[PDB]
Amino acid sequence: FENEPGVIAPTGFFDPLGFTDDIDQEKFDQYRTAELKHGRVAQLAVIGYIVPEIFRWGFDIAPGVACADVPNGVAAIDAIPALGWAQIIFAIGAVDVRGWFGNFDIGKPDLKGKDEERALQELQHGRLAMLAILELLRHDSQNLVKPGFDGLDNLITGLPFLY
Amino acid sequence: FENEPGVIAPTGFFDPLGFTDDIDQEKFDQYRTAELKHGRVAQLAVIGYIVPEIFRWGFDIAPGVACADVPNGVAAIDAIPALGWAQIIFAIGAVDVRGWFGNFDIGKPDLKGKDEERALQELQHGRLAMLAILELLRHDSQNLVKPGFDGLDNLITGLPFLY
Amino acid sequence: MTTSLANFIASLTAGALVLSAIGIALIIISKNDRV
Amino acid sequence: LVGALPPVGFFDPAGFAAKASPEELARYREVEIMHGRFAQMAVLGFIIPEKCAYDGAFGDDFLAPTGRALEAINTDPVWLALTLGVISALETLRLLQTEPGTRTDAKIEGLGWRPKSEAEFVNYQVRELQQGRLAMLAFAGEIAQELVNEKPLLVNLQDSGFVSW
Amino acid sequence: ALRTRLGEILRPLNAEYGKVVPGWGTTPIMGLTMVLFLVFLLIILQIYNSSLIIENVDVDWANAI
Ligand code: CLA
Ligand code: CLA
Ligand code: CLA
Ligand code: CLA
Ligand SMILES: CC1=C(C#C/C(C)=C/C=C/C(C)=C/C=C/C=C(C)/C=C/C=C(C)/C=C/[C@@]23O[C@]2(C)C[C@@H](O)CC3(C)C)C(C)(C)C[C@H](O)C1
Repeated sequence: FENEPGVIAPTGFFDPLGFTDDIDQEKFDQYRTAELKHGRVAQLAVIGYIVPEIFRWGFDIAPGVACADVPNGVAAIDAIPALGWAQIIFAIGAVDVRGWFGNFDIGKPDLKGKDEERALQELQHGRLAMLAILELLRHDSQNLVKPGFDGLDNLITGLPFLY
Repeated sequence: FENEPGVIAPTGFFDPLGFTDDIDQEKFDQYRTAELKHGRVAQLAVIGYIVPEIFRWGFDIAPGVACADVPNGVAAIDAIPALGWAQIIFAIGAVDVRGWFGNFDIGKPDLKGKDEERALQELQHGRLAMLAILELLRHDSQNLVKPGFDGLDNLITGLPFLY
Repeated sequence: MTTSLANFIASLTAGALVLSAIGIALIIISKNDRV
Repeated sequence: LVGALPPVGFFDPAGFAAKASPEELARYREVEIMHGRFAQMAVLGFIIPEKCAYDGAFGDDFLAPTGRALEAINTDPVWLALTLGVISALETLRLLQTEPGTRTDAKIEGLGWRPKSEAEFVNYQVRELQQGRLAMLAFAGEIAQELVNEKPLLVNLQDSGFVSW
Repeated sequence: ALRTRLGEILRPLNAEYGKVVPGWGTTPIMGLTMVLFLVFLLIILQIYNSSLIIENVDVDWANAI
């Protein structure tokens, strides 16, 4: 291959382990769509981690009010009942696979000028979001399993001006 | 169409609402797959409802041990932690979409003789299995929301020699 | 990690050294007088 | 030859590459590769046992008071000498089995990975050279710091801030 | 030679008499595995012989539970 969007400049074609050697064009499409979906999820999840520390919603997710719920991160999954999580998961999945909502003709915008460059920028931002989500999950799990394993506080560290 | 497996004898071609009128073959295949999957799920689910009322394993599933603790009814969703349910759903979906395990060379030999008259039997058993849940579920939900709606006990009614 | 473990691993190292010395002698002498 | 990584490009303030036969250049490359490999191994072998002693995994009295990796010299001399002798015998085998100009090439060729593309091979050579270059300085830094301060690396870090735990 | 159903089922498992891989091959793995096995056997033998003492291991009749 070696001729596809994704090469930036400092590294060029980044295939050190030879993953894309004995494959045809159909498998690289699956690789690319998986990369894009993981990156978009990470891009959403960085903000989804940052924002719930300044304000909350006015809901109640059943008996336990959604505002001032469990502590933001990994501890928040246990508070929500499993049936609601299954509901949200299946709604997400229906929207994803079936295409209900999301795919709106008003969505696909302009696309008049640069197209091969904006996608590359989106991919780079997504990769950075992937790495940020790792650390974030690493910090959350490490501090939740044992309090004070690393001598740091303020969950979203690095940004002390928030919490 | 009007020429496909599914017709048995007592009624014949059951399409009163005429869903398949301006329909091609691909949507018929999709509908056939949907019916087969829903029916197989119901066939497994009726057994899954009936079995745990008498014997069960000693699984841990986190600190919430399943040894005669989690109820057999639809209330079992909230007893198990949500993350375990998510992992189970993801594994089942991987099997569902990517065919992991499942299809195997020892998968289904036989099939040398009776071929058309086995799929029809599977379909009929699945249809009656789907009618089962509706009542088993309806029964469980009605008896769970507030007991006393129906003058009975012992979830599965009609099998007094179980519980 | 007691003294017994340290001495055991040291004995393993010494045995490896002896075997290596023997093998080196055999290889060198065999390559010299090829035939 | 294959160095000059974009960070700083070619680097030779002393100009040793001017007055040098091609055989001398090949010898210099071989010496660099060997020193780099040994430096990487030594850095790892200082990092790991010190952490094992810090966690207390290897019982008490592992590397004496001030449990640095250099205490093995004065707590186990015979064993250190035996290790050095084994290494010397193995490298004597390497010397007597290899001709000049190929001293860095072990004829494995069937047990590793060795990526197919030649450009990827050159990139892997550069990566080996770079990690070896880093380890060569790291080893000397570790030796100097331990000899000056007489304290372990992680202990020094926890003593002088830097780290939080 | 009589042919049976079980014979036809198991026929593929006995069909490659004499097939080999040309010239050495996985022999170094075999040698390394044998050396590791020898080290393991020596360790357990010396533990049982009380010539190798390690913490929290007591070679004597145990109260068990
Ligand atoms: C019922 C809901 C549902 C359904 C039907 C689908 C269906 C699909 N998704 Mg999907 N997805 C969903 C919810 C759903 N998604 C949610 C909620 C997220 C965000 C968390 C994603 C994120 C996502 C990504 C990033 C990708 C898909 C992809 C796909 C497609 C193929 C992969 C597949 O079937 O899974 C197969 C499942 C696996 C192989 C399992 C992988 C192992 C993981 C890591 C286990 C993680 C378990 C973890 C502990 C629990 C997570 C809880 C919490 C973090 C959410 C398929 C159309 C892929 C696609 O279209 O391209 C190929 C793809 O790249 N999805
Ligand atoms: C990662 C998870 C995953 C993925 C990717 C798939 C992938 C697929 N499934 Mg599938 N499935 C899964 C898990 C998964 N399955 C599990 C765990 C179950 C059993 C609970 C099923 C049961 C199932 C059936 C019965 C059918 C499929 C079908 C399909 C195919 C198209 C539909 C689709 O992608 O979702 C599309 C998703 C939707 C349209 C969502 C529908 C809305 C749901 C029904 C609302 C439910 C709300 C309720 C409150 C949640 C209950 C949770 C809990 C109590 C069970 C595709 C191959 C269908 C198929 O092959 O033919 C079309 C089909 O008929 N699956
Ligand atoms: C003894 C170790 C050693 C050796 C033999 C070499 C050898 C080489 N290096 Mg090199 N290098 C080393 C260590 C070494 N390097 C270290 C530690 C770094 C920093 C991490 C670098 C960074 C470096 C760069 C960036 C480049 C080279 C390049 C080269 C090649 C051309 C340079 C030349 O003309 O001769 C080199 C000189 C000699 C062979 C003679 C030995 C030098 C004197 C006699 C030793 C004095 C050391 C002195 C006491 C400093 C002490 C440091 C202190 C911390 C203790 C050559 C093969 C260039 C190249 O080929 O790329 C195209 C190049 O671009 N090197
Ligand atoms: C080149 C770098 C280097 C050097 C010089 C040393 C040196 C030493 N290490 Mg160390 N180490 C290193 C890298 C290095 N290490 C790395 C990379 C790690 C990370 C895994 C470690 C982890 C480590 C630990 C955890 C420990 C040591 C220890 C030691 C000391 C005793 C070790 C010993 O006797 O092993 C014996 C020597 C070997 C196992 C080498 C292999 C011998 C081969 C297999 C023999 C070949 C077979 C034979 C020749 C066949 C003969 C046939 C014939 C024909 C040839 C010694 C000072 C111990 C100590 O107390 O000191 C701190 C200790 O507990 N090291
Ligand atoms: C982990 C860590 C940290 C961190 C971090 C990092 C790096 C986090 C990651 C940050 C990063 C890299 C965040 C990128 C965001 C990109 C965005 C928001 C763009 C969205 C743009 C969107 C949603 C576009 C929307 C469009 O609708 C438009 C406008 C037109 C439409 O027609 C079409 C579409 C849909 C395209 C701390 C907390 C900082 C410190 C700590 O110490 C360590």
